Amino acid sequence: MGDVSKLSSNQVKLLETAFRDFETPEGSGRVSTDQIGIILEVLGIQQTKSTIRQLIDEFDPFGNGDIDFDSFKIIGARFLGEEVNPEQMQQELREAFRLYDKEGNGYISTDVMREILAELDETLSSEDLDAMIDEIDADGSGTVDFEEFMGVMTGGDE
Repeated sequence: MGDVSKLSSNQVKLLETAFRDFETPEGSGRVSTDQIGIILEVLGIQQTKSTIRQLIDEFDPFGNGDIDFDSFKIIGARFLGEEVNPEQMQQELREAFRLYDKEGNGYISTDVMREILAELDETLSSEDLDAMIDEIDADGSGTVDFEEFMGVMTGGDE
């Protein structure tokens, strides 16, 4: 809960960038607790100073005035949770290629693309599948991978 290893370097970038931005009283190497309530706003996590007093009371019990990156990192790690990925349970077809890749190319051949269509749309006859195959592979690369599959499965029929 909080942790430091729970933080991906992506998030630490934002942390580190804002850390140094409001950092230091006169060259301390840490970021002032008066700035913590600011950065927590810059990072869109914690609340105004009333809440920040908890943070300071917790991470700076020593009354130093400013907290090091590790202390701030724990702060970030417990509040950030900026993990809102667009490929979350979406465009899964990428990893599903190897799932359906009987042939072993990393890309699914037009043969496997056929059987995939038939499964989802059992209205496509064997010949229809072949035409779909033609229609699917937009790049004419021969194997269905990139915009072929993303365009046939997640293309937007309507």
